[PDB]
Amino acid sequence: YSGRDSLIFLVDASKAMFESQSEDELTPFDMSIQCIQSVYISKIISSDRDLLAVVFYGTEKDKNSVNFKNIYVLQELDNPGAKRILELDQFKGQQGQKRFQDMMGHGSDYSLSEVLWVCANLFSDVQFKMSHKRIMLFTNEDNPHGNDSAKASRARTKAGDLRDTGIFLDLMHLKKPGGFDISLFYRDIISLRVHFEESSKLEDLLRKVRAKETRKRALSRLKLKLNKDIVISVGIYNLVQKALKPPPIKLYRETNEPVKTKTRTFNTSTGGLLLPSDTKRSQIYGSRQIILEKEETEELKRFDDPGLMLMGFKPLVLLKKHHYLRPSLFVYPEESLVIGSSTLFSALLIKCLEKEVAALCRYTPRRNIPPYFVALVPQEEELDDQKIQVTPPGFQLVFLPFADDKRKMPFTEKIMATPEQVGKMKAIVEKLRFTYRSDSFENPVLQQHFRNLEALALDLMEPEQAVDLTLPKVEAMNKRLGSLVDEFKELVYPPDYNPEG
Amino acid sequence: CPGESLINPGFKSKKPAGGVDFD
Amino acid sequence: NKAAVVLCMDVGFTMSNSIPGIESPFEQAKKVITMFVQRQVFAENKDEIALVLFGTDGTDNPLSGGDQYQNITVHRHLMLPDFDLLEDIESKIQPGSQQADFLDALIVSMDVIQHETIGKKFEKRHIEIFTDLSSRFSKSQLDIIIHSLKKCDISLQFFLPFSLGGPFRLGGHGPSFPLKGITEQQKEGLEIVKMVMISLEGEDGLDEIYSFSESLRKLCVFKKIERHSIHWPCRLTIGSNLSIRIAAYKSILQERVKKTWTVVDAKTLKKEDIQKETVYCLNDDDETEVLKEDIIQGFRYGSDIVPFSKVDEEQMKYKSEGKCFSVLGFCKSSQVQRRFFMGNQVLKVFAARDDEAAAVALSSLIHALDDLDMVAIVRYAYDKRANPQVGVAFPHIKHNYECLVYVQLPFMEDLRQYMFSSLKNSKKYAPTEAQLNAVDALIDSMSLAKKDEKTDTLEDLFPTTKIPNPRFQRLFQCLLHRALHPREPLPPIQQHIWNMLNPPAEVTTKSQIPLSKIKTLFPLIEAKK
Amino acid sequence: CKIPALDLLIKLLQTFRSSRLMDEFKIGELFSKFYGELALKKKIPDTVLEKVYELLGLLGEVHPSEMINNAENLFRAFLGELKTQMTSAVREPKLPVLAGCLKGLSSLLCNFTKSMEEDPQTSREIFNFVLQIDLKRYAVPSAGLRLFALHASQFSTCLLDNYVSLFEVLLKWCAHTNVELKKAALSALESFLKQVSNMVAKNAEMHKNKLQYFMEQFYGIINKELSIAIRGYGLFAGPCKVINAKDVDFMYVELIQRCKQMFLVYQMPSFLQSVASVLLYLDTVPEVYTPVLEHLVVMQIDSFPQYSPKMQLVCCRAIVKVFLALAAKGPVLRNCISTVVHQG
Amino acid sequence: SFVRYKEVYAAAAEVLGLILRYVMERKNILEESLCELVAKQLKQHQNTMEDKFIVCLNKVTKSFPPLADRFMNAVFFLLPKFHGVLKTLCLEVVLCRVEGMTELYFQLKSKDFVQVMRHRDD
Amino acid sequence: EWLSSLRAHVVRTGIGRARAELFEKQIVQHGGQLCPAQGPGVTHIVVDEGMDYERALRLLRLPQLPPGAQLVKSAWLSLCLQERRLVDVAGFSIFIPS
Amino acid sequence: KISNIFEDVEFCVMSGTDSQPKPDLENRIAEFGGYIVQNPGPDTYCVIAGSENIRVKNIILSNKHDVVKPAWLLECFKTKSFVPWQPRFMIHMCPSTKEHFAREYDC
DNA sequence: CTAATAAACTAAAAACTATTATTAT
DNA sequence: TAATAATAGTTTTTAGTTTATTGGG
Repeated sequence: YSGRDSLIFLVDASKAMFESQSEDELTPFDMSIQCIQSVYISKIISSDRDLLAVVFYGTEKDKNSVNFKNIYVLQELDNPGAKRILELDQFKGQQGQKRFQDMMGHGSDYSLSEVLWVCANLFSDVQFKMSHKRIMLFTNEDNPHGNDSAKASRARTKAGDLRDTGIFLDLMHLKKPGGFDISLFYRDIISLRVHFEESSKLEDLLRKVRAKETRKRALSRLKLKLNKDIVISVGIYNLVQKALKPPPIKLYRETNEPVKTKTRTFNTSTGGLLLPSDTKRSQIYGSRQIILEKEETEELKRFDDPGLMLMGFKPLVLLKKHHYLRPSLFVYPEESLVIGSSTLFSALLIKCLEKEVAALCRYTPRRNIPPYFVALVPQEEELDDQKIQVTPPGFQLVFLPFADDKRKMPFTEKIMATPEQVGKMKAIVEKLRFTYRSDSFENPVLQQHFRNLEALALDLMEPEQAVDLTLPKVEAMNKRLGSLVDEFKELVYPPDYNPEG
Repeated sequence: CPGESLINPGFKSKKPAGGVDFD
Repeated sequence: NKAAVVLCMDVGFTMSNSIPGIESPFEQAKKVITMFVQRQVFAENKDEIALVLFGTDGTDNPLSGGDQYQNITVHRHLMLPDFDLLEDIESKIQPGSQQADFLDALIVSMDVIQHETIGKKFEKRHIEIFTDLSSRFSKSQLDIIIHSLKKCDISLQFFLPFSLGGPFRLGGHGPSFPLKGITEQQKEGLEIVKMVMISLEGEDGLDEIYSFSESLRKLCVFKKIERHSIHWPCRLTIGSNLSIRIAAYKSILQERVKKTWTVVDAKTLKKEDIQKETVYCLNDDDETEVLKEDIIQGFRYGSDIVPFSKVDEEQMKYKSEGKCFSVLGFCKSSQVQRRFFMGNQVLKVFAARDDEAAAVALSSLIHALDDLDMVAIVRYAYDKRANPQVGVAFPHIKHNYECLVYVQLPFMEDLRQYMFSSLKNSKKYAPTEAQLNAVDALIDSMSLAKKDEKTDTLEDLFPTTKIPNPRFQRLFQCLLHRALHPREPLPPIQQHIWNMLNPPAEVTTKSQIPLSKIKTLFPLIEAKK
Repeated sequence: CKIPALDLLIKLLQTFRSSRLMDEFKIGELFSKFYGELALKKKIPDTVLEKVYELLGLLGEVHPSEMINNAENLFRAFLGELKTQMTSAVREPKLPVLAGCLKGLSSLLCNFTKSMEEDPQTSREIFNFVLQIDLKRYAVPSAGLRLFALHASQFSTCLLDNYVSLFEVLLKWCAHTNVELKKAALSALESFLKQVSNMVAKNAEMHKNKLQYFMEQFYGIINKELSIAIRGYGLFAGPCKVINAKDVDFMYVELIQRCKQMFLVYQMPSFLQSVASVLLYLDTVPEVYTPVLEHLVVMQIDSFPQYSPKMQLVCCRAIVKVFLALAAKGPVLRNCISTVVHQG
Repeated sequence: SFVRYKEVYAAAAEVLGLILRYVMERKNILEESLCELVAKQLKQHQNTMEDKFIVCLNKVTKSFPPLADRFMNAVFFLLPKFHGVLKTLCLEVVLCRVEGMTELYFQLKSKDFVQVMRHRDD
Repeated sequence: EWLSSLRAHVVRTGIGRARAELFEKQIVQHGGQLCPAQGPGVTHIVVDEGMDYERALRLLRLPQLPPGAQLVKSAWLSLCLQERRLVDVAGFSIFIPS
Repeated sequence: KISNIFEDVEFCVMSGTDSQPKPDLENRIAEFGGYIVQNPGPDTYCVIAGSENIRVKNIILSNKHDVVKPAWLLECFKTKSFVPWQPRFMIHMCPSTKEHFAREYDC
């Protein structure tokens, strides 16, 4: 696949970024600092597996192996850590910029070619499977080296060199009272409005993002058989996985090192250490308990080899949609072991969509596991406005209950109500209709777990408030309806019966 | 690329959770 | 609670006759009763069982009076069954040499049920009868049996070797008995049992009657003794001024066995000698022992693990507020999709019991939702301990009532995304038209439903929702095999398990030719595993 | 626990091989710690880290009562792990080194603690008998055959069954790649034939096995495997002494005739060990062949060059064997030895 | 382009290098179009795995040094990525830069040649 | 009461707490009365398998081993527990460097 | 050690970042021979507190310990003495310390 | 007069690289 | 005499307990 990712961030040392046209507004230096801390913590929450670095230039001091002047690296390409967050945090604020100007140089001339060279060098200094390129920059000046046209020439030459070596750059607008005026030196050396302002994609960086976004990984490599010998390469995925809190990392009291776990069984009467062979599975049914060993217990659990065998075809309407047992799975055709299976997949999906019939198929996920009966639900490929898929093509995996899985229900009868009341809450729902969207409902409880986690990690002054969305805005609905609720209470309920006991 | 996570290559951009907007 | 259930079986030779080509009703009845007995025993429910057997070579009945009540032997009264009853079932149940009428055995069974119900609370009474109906009998006490049933209201379920209405399958999809194999006595007994069960219950009672082969395929044998699980008494919430007390029930759940395997010594054979323990020691500082209270959790934050306690978390975590359960928003049913239906279990919510006003209000809500094709998103919290959940509920009207079913819904953190290729553009995998027609023919020969004649309904060759888990059956088979004989290796997956597990071979034979058609029309190669 | 465990394990192995008789003062306690951590239920360590199994085998020590008492617990643990793993039809036939682990284990342990007085004997015997491909590596087969070669004496008294199956399986193992597999198969052959020779020496109904195997193989000979059968034919004369004592010097006469036939390669040492064995059996010798005997042995001595050290040591062992065999008849002894040393 | 067995694309690399080095026996260069053609067919579908990139550049520059002109920066990028004979191959490819000594000393400062040449292999 | 002739000592270090208390109650029930190791009258010292003489000395803050106290492992006492009579400490004694 | 008073009384050295850094405090404590920990314990009689944040809130709600300002520790360091406990370097305190202060006047 | 049970919890197995013995001569 | 083919080693689900948490009677 695509392995680790690298994101590199560049900010010039000059007094322009320490100053603003309006002192109420942030300095470019300070807003860049707070934005980079925000994206660092967002990445730590989201996809901490990748690699990040911090480097500065234009200072009165330099830190790099190449010893290019005023070129000062701060954090090399590493997975982000809380120490990095705090050591970039103290430099925020007015006092932060003051102490930065004190202990760190600020404001000098340099070359873009040399900073490009050293950043490419430190990118090369990583021995990990690289996935993508992201070398951010932050400047309010579009012509930093137009004084020497040779410097511009070598800068665009080195930009061509990076784009030849599979490196990709990106530019961030910074506020300019005279307008940043892109295309003066860019859109040709890099890969619209003059942008007096700066917010072009920083607003997407400032918003808090909390997820895990598991990368592209096959759930299981599976081989499908129709009757006895039709071999098909199929790949199973899931569009949804239950998100859980990360496991606690058990560790020592004082030193807080992670203590290893030792588990053992020993005799009581003898007192000596037991052995794994002596362990026997035991259950007590009736008077005579049952003596057993584990290996034959999973052998009894072992029924059939993994595979999907077609058990027939049933129209999609015959199944009752309320029958679910698990988050639905999704299969995709494969051509790894079997060649031409995708042609079969296309033909069968076309024919089944024409005939709107499900495909019942016995399911065996893993060896020595009980088999199961699943029906194949076809799914089309739906594009968005920009022709980007929103509904993936392929087949959904629905799970049908057994006889025992259907819990018995207490007897319930059919009771009718006046159609006047029916129209009444038809009006009620029409008052409060909206459209569901899947990208607006998170688990704020996990969000608060994380919130407390960075609050303790970075010693944040307050436990960050979880912006819950599960609570209804009851006042709004009550305002919208008002005198209709008591109308329902009089229409249906007797005017002496409280809903409580 | 527009419509993709600028913070995450190979992933789409996600709009912040909004909740509800009744009609 | 306790159910006073007794099983009555003939010990005659008519069903014990060796039927050529088809398992005899004696063997089918033995298989079904063995299944029921092992299920009940390994469930260890508080329902007792008595042994009533007519047609026995001996005669031991509480109401024996000569000629009538003859060939009836009773061994054990209504006590909890044990492995002795299992070994008698597999050993003492043999082809007999005596014939009688089942009415006397039913009379003595109801007599002992009435006698032994004093001194113990019984939830209900039950009895099931296994007869081949191939024996001459007098229709004397059947009406008296019905009258006694009217004054006792005992649950009855009937099962016969012959089908109520091909390939040889046990419990699968085929004729349980040919329509010509039944004799005149079999038809007479069929009519008698039909009219008796009509008098008792009716058409639903006729549905309660099943076949010997297909009784294992369904839980309707256990339908009489089923007990629903616990429920959720709470209150529906709409804004603040509207609320309905509700009693939610778990409709569908992936049930799991309560009993798990323990660990015993190879010689002591008890948990007492066994003492598992866990040790924590400072691995860094030369395995220095760490106290179980001098131990802390942690979490990997960034490229490091941050130290963190437990009690501090729970005193700074999010706090829910009891068993809140409140509706959130209103959306069309078309917006939601099947693949997003989350939550392991399926919940059926209903109002407080016998709250007529609440029932009428919710019924009007149901009708409005159905006419509007409307659903509503609801946030759910089981209690203050549970993490609150969200989801949607929809109304479902059956022929007898209307049901509300709630399903949990995911979050963005739950959502997973991936880039998939456009198969339409995949010119390298575009099938030929003749191959497509062959695929269509294979589907038609493999389709499991044909539009029913004279009825708008669609037939179902595969009623799979009423098939229980065969894994439990194999577990219990191997369990009894070990219990009886802890010497020899375990039995394999017996063929009849496949017989009610596999599809009928008719659709398979229909699809055989198109199977060859597509496997020839579609070239393909495979790599080594 | 990774590659460090691997090369640490070979540290311990070679240290046991080299350092002996002195460094044993502080070795039992560490053995007990390894046995303890084996009993840990946390089976995280890889399917290669368990080679501590055969590293349990200690042979540089006198093995005092400590691991002598531990040995029974050791053995039951080993058989449990074996019966867990090596079952090829229990859906987990994954033994990359596990069988070899148990092999080196049993080779280094069963040297001095076994007895022909239990059903455990036939249990581990048939568990060896279970020993289908290893992609021309065959570590497990070579392991098992080396174990059999080294402990056929302790596998005796119950190999009376399935001898024919052993015959063809060893014959087919004698023809693959991985020359170590062939030499292990050979050593297994000599060990097995020695055991069956002892058995038929103490047998009474050996004639069944005789007619079923030995004359059949000898007549079926009519390269290296042929010479293996030459060894077997030369040495199985126990029952011939037991029954049909005339057949002893009979087959002696035909085998020395074949010696003349081949007289006028790498076949001579087989004939040498054969005549050594049969003269050990023989009591009365046809003296007309004794000048032929000395002539052929001195010609064999002349053939000592153009040999690798393998058949060099083989033929030197053979000449020692024949010299021991001829020592029974004192006058024949002195005369033949004088003639052969003078001529040589 | 096919990479299954080393000999196929190895022989392809050696023959392409010899053709480039001896097109009309050096008396002219008019197949330059094919030279950027082969450079393309290399860099596309080879600048993403680079496993055979080093060996194929080796076997083409053994005869024709000047083809690296599109690839100095590319080979500099991949220098601190190997440990074995791969490092030796990239070093000798750099050695084939017998013409372009515009600036190499700082590149090798950046790539830390010195620990590489600490490594013992002739 | 066959263990009533034993005045031994149990060490928490190297011995599981449940194991340690089980050994304590077993020895007390059979008459064996424990005594401090650094004190006199120590028949045996209950330590783990991999205990070292100097390591034990620095663990118990003993410049020298107590008189009559044998640095024995739990295997021997567990053994005596299942076959209900005493065994010699041979195979359970940890070497003492001079 | 050199102090001979830093022995016993487990010190929870985790909040000393008012103006001074963290490490120097515990280095000087170890030079004086004092206990080191960064979490509450049964032997932890006192817990130092520099900056005030959510851990102070937790120890307030979970009243297992008190709040000790680093001024007392600095006084102990410079004077080589055990400065007593008086309500100037307390913010949060245990109830038992509350009746200890009831000995003084009330609190 | 004594319960499913939601959450927490550890366990177990697949997936994806992942170099590393391994035959030919 | 010197190659390439099996091939373990980290995430990551997921079942398998376990529990501590209610009202049942």
